[PDB]
Amino acid sequence: GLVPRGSQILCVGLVVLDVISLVDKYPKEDSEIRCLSQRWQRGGNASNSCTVLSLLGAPCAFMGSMAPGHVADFLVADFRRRGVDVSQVAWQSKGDTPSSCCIINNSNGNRTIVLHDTSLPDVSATDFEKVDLTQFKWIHIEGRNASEQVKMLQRIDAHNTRQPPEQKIRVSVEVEKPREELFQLFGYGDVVFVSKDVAKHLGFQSAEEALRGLYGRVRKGAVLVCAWAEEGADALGPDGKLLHSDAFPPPRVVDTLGAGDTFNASVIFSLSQGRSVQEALRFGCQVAGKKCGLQGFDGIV
Amino acid sequence: GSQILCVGLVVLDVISLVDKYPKEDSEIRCLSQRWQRGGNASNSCTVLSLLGAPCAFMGSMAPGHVADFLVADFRRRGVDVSQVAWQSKGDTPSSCCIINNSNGNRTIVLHDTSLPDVSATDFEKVDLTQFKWIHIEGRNASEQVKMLQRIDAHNTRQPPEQKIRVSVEVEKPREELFQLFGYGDVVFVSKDVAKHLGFQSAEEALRGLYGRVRKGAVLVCAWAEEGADALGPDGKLLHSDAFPPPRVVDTLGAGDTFNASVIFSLSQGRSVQEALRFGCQVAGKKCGLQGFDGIV
Ligand SMILES: CSc1ccc(C[C@H](C)C(=O)O)cc1Nc1nc(N2CC[C@H](N(C)C)C2)cc(C(F)F)c1C#N
Ligand SMILES: CSc1ccc(C[C@H](C)C(=O)O)cc1Nc1nc(N2CC[C@H](N(C)C)C2)cc(C(F)F)c1C#N
Repeated sequence: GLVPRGSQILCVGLVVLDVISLVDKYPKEDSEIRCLSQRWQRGGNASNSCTVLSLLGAPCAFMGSMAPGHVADFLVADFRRRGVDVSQVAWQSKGDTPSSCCIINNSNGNRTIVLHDTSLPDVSATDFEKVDLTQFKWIHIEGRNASEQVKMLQRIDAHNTRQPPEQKIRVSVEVEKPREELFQLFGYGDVVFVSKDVAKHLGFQSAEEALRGLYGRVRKGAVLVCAWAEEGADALGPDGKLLHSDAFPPPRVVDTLGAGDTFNASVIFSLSQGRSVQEALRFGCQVAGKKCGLQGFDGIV
Repeated sequence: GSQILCVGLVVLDVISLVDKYPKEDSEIRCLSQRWQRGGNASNSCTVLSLLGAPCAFMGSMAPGHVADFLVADFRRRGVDVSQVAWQSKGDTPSSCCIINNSNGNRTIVLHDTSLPDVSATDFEKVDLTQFKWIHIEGRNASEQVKMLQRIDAHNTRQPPEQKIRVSVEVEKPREELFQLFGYGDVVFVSKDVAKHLGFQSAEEALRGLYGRVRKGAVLVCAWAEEGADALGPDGKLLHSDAFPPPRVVDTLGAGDTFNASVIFSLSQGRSVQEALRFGCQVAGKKCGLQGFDGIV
């Protein structure tokens, strides 16, 4: 249907079906046990961020590879259940959409994951070149196939050079997995989200150390953001002033799966509304902190 | 009197085949993954249809994506689903099964969605004339005993040729299910129930539990690689060696393949010894294959 100009937030990245089962004790091999609870939860970083952007009230769209099948049918219906637009999905003619079986032991919180990843072709620069960029106000890219994603980012920059400052598309990039191929993406985007895992892999022990050590990698003008679980989150911009927000921990922590995605989506949402980087950091910690006290994304607003 | 009805459970099995069983708190990538229709009575319908027997499934299901996959899979195998007790609310049960490719072991994490089971009221609406054999998977014994009493009432006013043969499966070691031993012409008792009651072999289990079955009944007990045994009114213990595949890859549903194959062979007029051997033959072939494709 008709999407108004410069209204949607696009998240380019991964999607996975997690069939999560909570059990009294980890099952012994060749045995049948009944789980305490079970939920089929749609995952993936860009996918979870779309869920949160929709609940926060922002029109959003997901762009990622999916192959026709039972897993894709469940995931598409789950995207629609959360009000996410899926018209940009790169549908692959062969393969399986990723899915996993996660067993969580209630006795000690241990989590055993049996992942089924058929190495499905990622979204390419050719696929992204067919996307009409006018319907988007913000494009968030989850670091995955950096060499192709750099061409996607160069296409958005070309679009912005011939647009007034009001109609320019804001860009954010997430370097979450500690893969050396992804570190070229630091030099792209207006906002760069770096994970605690990437920071620790590169020898940084805190958000302050990570932002001071990695700011030289971002392009001129960019804001580098780093969330650090119970230690809150920090941001660093061109003025060189480190910004910080304390965490807003829930009374009881029940589920941190997707807390980083809730933080990213909430920082994007607040900045796309014209709020300052300090205000967006606080909002991101506030929404991600509330999410940690809830199972899934229901009730974050 | 042409169809074989299986009353029991249907679940969606999300099966992951792995090189070795994963250690707790680890992340492993499986060799392959598939959505397969499961449940004891449901798997028996799959095998009865592949063996060439008209069959029907009776079990609780709730509308949704899981039920749509399961109904399409039942129709794909030529299984009649007009007897399904459709519930207005809930989700059809589902499970995560990890199958070790090195030895065919299967670990099941079952999610029973507390969906209402098939009741004696639901079964009372079933026209029994179109069935020649009715197999009931032990689940809600108090209600299933009323279903079994209804079939007995039907048989009392039928000539011996038009009587419906009945089989019962006591698979889970639940004390409430042991009342079902005294019902049916064939009673299938699992190795788990036998070991729970202190029996160390199929011979011990059949001698120790035959007093629980009704007069005339045949008690059957499969014992994985040790074959299977049966005991009838004549008191003669019958045995069949297993037909193990050279490489065991998937034992999920081997017991269901055994039960369906023993029912199929007996419904064709074969002896209890012939049915025991056929059950071991088809279940043994299934252990060397992923799923039920290729068992015939
Ligand atoms: C600033 S919001 C944020 C942003 C990204 C992340 C995820 C990322 C992986 C990371 O930074 O670790 C997390 C959060 N936030 C929390 N994460 C938590 N954990 C994460 C795993 C830890 N284990 C299980 C010991 C616990 C606990 C809390 C707690 F205070 F309620 C909060 C909050 N509030
Ligand atoms: C007599 S046929 C039969 C009838 C009922 C069952 C019961 C079982 C619980 C099931 O339903 O899987 C199993 C079988 N048969 C086999 N089971 C095997 N298991 C290895 C360990 C597995 N554990 C207990 C789950 C089971 C291995 C083999 C091997 F020789 F190939 C065969 C055969 N033949």
